[PDB]
Amino acid sequence: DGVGNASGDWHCDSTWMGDRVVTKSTRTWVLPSYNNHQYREIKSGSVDGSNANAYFGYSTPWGYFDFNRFHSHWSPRDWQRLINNYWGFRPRSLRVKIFNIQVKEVTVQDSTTTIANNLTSTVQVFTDDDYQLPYVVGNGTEGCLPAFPPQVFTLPQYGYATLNRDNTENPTERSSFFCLEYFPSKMLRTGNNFEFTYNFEEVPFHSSFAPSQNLFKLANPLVDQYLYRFVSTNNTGGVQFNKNLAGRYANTYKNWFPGPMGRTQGWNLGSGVNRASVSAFATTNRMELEGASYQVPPQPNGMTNNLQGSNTYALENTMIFNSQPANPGTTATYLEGNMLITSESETQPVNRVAYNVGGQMATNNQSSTTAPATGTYNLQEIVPGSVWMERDVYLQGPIWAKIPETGAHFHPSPAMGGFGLKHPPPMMLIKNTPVPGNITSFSDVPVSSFITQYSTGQVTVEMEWELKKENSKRWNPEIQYTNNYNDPQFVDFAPDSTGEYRTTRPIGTRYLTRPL
Amino acid sequence: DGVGNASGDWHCDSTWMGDRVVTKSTRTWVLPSYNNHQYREIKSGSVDGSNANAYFGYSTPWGYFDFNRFHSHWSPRDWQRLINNYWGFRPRSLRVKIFNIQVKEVTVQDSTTTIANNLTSTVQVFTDDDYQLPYVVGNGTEGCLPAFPPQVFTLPQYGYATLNRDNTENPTERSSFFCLEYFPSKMLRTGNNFEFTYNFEEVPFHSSFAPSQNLFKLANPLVDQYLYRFVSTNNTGGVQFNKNLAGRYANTYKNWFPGPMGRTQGWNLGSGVNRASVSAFATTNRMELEGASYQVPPQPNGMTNNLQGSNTYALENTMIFNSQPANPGTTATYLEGNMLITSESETQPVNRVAYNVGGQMATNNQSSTTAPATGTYNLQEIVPGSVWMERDVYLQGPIWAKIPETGAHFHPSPAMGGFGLKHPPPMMLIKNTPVPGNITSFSDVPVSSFITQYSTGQVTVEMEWELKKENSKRWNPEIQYTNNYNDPQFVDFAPDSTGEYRTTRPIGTRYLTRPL
Amino acid sequence: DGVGNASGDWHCDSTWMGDRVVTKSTRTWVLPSYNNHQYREIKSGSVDGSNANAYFGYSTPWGYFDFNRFHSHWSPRDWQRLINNYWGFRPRSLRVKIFNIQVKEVTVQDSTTTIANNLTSTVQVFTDDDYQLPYVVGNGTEGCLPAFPPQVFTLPQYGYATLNRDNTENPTERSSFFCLEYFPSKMLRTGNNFEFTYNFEEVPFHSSFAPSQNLFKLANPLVDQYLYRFVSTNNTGGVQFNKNLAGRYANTYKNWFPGPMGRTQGWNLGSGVNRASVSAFATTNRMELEGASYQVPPQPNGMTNNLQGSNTYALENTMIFNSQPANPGTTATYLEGNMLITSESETQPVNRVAYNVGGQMATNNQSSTTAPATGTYNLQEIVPGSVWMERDVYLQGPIWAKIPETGAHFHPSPAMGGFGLKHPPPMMLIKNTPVPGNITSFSDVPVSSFITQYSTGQVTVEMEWELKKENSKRWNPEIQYTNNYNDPQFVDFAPDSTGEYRTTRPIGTRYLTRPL
Repeated sequence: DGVGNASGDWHCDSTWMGDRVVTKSTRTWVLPSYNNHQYREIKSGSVDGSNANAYFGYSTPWGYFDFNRFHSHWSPRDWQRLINNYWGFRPRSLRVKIFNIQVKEVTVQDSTTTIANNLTSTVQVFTDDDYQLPYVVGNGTEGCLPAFPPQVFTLPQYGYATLNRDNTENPTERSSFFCLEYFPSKMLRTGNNFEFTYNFEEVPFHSSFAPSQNLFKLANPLVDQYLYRFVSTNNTGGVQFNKNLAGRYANTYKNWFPGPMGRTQGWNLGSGVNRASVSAFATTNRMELEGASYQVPPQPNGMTNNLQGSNTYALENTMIFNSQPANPGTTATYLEGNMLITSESETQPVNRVAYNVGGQMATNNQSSTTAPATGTYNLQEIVPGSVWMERDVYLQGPIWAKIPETGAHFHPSPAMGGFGLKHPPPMMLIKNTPVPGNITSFSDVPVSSFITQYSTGQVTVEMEWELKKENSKRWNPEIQYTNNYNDPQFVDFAPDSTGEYRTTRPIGTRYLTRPL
Repeated sequence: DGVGNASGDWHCDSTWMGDRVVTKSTRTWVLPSYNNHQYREIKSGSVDGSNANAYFGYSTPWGYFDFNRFHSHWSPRDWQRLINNYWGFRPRSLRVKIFNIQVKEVTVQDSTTTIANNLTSTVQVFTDDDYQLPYVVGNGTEGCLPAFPPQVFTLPQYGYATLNRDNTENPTERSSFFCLEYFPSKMLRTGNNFEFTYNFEEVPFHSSFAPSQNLFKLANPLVDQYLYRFVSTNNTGGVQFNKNLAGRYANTYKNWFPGPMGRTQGWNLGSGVNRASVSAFATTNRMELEGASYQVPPQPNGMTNNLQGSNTYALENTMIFNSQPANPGTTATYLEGNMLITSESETQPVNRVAYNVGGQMATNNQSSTTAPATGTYNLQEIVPGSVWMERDVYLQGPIWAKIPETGAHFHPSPAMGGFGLKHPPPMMLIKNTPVPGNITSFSDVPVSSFITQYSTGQVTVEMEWELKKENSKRWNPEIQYTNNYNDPQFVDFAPDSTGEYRTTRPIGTRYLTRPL
Repeated sequence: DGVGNASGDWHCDSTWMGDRVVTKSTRTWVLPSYNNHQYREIKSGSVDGSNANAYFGYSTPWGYFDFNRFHSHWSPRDWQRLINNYWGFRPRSLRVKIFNIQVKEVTVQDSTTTIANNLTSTVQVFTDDDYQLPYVVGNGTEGCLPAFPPQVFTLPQYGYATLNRDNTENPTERSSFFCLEYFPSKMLRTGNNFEFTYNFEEVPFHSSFAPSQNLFKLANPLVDQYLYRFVSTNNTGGVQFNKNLAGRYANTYKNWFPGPMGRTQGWNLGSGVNRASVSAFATTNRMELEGASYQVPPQPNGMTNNLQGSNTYALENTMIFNSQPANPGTTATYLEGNMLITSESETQPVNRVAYNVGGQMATNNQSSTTAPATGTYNLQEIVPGSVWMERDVYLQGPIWAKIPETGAHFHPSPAMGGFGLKHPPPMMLIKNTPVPGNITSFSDVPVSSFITQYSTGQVTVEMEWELKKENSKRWNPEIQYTNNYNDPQFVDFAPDSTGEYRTTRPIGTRYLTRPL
């Protein structure tokens, strides 16, 4: 109500209630006045050698809230209690509240910055709940609610890239400009707040279980099939058959088949024997899209890398994360030790690997002059009767994504991971309202001389999750995530001497097992 | 409600109501923004020569309220009316209120500190009422509500020490990190307040009476016992007996026995004849605990020191206090005159002393070649039928303590003194919410450049105490605490020329007597 | 009702319902007619060199049901879901049913055993629910419901050892004989069953959490104590003091102390450097009890062995199990690899170790001719203010035990582990009723010529357990039990090529952590 009255409390709890959990999470944000309160037309040409990077777009003076990562809601213990006890989870509800807003005036006079504040400047927030803006949230960008609650993060500047012309920087006649002050906002002073609720649509549970049984080994090895296989041909042209025996799985008949595949290059981590002095951009997996050719990591769902205890990964197919956040616009060459290299190892009984071929088809029609030839294929798409296992979600990883507004789509699982929503959580845009300076005379040109200012405040996000409870009759103990460290020099998922929150390793979700 | 309206009054009264007393106490506090609003990993090795001092832990940017001393609630007169009229007291209720919060911005520009204030910055308070944090309150640390009401105290920085590995500074896999912004707080501006109530659980009354009768002298010295004692043996092997006479207490049969004991070293105060040039750390009483060996002062309840008018104390077994508060991290070598050396002299009819042996057992089996031998023991633990007298509480001393969350414990009286609570009064954590500076561009690294600020305000604590009234038929006058000073140069428990509140001597609670 | 009608179904399910779980478990048993249907007076002298082993007792023709092990109710997966999610469990109810009884006549004629059956022979069962018999169940003996449900176990023969005279085999006048046919039984034919219910009394939860914080390190390492310690003495006799600093835990004042202790010998497992050619029976920990001296493994609660990653254990203080069951009356010398050696490693922040001393007391009274001496003690019993951590329960370990019917006891936690019940689950005695042979004439001597026969059947036991749910705000992932094997040659807690259920390692219950 007033300036000397808090407009919201710090809620950062987490209440497990049966097959239901709410995870409140309050963080503190800073909004710099981006672009000095005006729109800019940003563009670029063929940088990094490729004309893929040429874009046309607009950068706004708006910041936005991007809590589309799992660590923004889950502590590493509450994540551990999730991934070791439940076979699924999905979001149900969402409740965001921006509160305790305070706006500061920085005045640089005589080499002395003076950060005062006014009780009069406003901050306008709106929520794009009709999806009329480019939804830039679910695309794996920075600027999120941090993993650690007393970290104060800055809000990322809202920009978007529209259509360009002929892979150049120049616009096209179909490229549109969206003014964000053409949306009804809510101008908030230092005693006002912004509540907002959201109910998720029915999405499937994230299948957070490892396969406890191979896909091609679903028959029992005791009784043998009543189906015969072609084995050979005699000295004449006549065919011969044998019974499909019990333990032999390389030749039984199968009901179900693995998912999609596209063969990627396999690179050795760890000890490693790799090719030396490699500039691997011209040999990676491209996917041309009306013009230029784009790298597409990670490749679509239905594959895996890192079989089991193998140092070979498919680095084109994995979700490499960093241990700490980095400076925006860095060119440092990181190594295997610095980065959190994701392994989808557990999904190998269902998914084919990415650094090998899937199988082989026929090449020629046989005759008594022509022996039958085969040939390995590097990519196989959807076949009727396929079954795959989607990409695992991680603590340091995205929660949802938006399906594009095209007419058609197939099986909307995001390739990076998470949930494919049709109407995702709306993008909370926020900016500082501009305050003019010392205008003494009238001029028809708009004001360019504003009071420089930022604004800070807190925000809370209350998620709600529906759990799929574990119902297994497995006898022996399962593998579960544990805090195993051979006398470390530091506690992990906890600060250090400086105060830097330190995450050493990624945390998956497939730890419990389940028979096919 | 608003900034120009006080959100709480100064209550510092004390209302004696029958067998019930409420002691309100308002103080004024200052909260420095510790660690510049971020967590730190603190650690240390084997300092002071001993690997006992090696710890691993975290220091928070939170301050806390620690009113766990008796002088924070009791004036020296209201304490005197307590200790001279009542045989017991225990806490019943508790009511804490933080009010009149105001937060100041210090700006050091051109060698000129300018302490302004904003009406917009918040302060978040929560109360750990589920005991999910390390309860660092009841362990005899500084930073309390002062003994004197117009003293303005600063809030102590909340830190805790978790498990370390192999007596080094390095962490272990079982050492946990608690983020305190993961608790639901209450962000308070300059017009808001924080009320909180608490009801104590049923604890025993503090037995605030001296024994008016010895424990081994509970028979009357007029009639003699109907029980005989072994006295000697004749020139043959035959045993002989005598009757237990009336006045003789060194050989009657006893029903009850003293409490626990561990023999400590006895050091002479006053005039004194002590060992010279002593480095007494290698000769003190250690108690090894999974690794290193810790000094444990004071040793557990059931002993005493300073018999009666003896300059010999057990300095390992007493509660030495200071006359005035000291600078944090001092290495001054204080003397007997500066310090308030506690004497548990009055509990000598029940408790054995600490600088002597308790008794003697048998050493050998006797025969007609072997005379019976004895041997003095230096420590005797709980025996069925024991009775002891717990440590006295003092005006300058702790009120409660928390029992640890292990499965088992025996007789939870804190060795330092006071009340052993299972669910103690919850620890009121409080910090300044961080205000960012002049962030002009987006970066994914968290904000490290905050506006430096502190916040002050008042706090009141209303205790409630249940009294055990004195019901004695003693004829002669009892000893009571009195203001006896042979024409002092200053009034005691009152300020001086500078304005320093001066306490010269400790004040016990056992002044009235009571027969066993 | 009839012989061609099953009198009970196979229930071996396990239903997790909130903070409550029922574990049904059906096994199949065989009852040999022990002693050929008559009582025997069994006795022994000082075998194995020690007169401790001399006993006097009686062996009955009764078998009994002994489901007092945790694997008899918990599959290794249902045990894993318990020990990784809950901070406690205790039994609430019990329901035993003996059903599908069938009794077989073996007839050895002309070197040809012919196992027929009659529909007429009975089997009598009763339940000792007034505790009038010696309760031989809770003492860690064989003959239990197996860990694996399709294992068919035989019922152990009920015997007991009464008082003997002067450590010989001869009886005493106070040694009593209990006839078990003097109890009202229930004679069951092949169409009858025996239902029985039992409600447990309120026992404490098993504290199934590791300490996440040391006992002597409960102060925070940031603020320092308001209590001073004796440090040394100057060149004169005068004492000197220092403040207890913050990080230093070897010299702060403590509120709580570890539990009981008796120093045992420490033997190195693993790589190991041990004494060679050892006959360690004359150097172990004995406890003399009215006559002879008994080994007492494991020593009472409040200690530990195996600090952390140390090959040294206290083999006198641990619960060594076997991988497979063994033949009754074996003398094989097993090794470290064959046996399941229990480690109580996680209870080291609270419990002192068993292969070291606990601390040191004072030895002499100091003076200026006598320096202060100390001395390490090997055993310390209950001290007021103690806190310990009881022995962990295991999957291959006992559930309950009976407190003896003496007048007094202290803290009835069984030293082997589990629950100390005053009225334990009653001992289900069962025997074959005797069937006489071909008696053709009258004689006053009783019949010694019976039809040799055994009887088999199924039994189910339905336990009910109350769970103490995990409520922690820990951030980082906890250590949990997992199925970790570096490509084993066999699945563990599962059969092998022969069909032998193979357990390789013991499973504890303290996996989650909890602050003190």
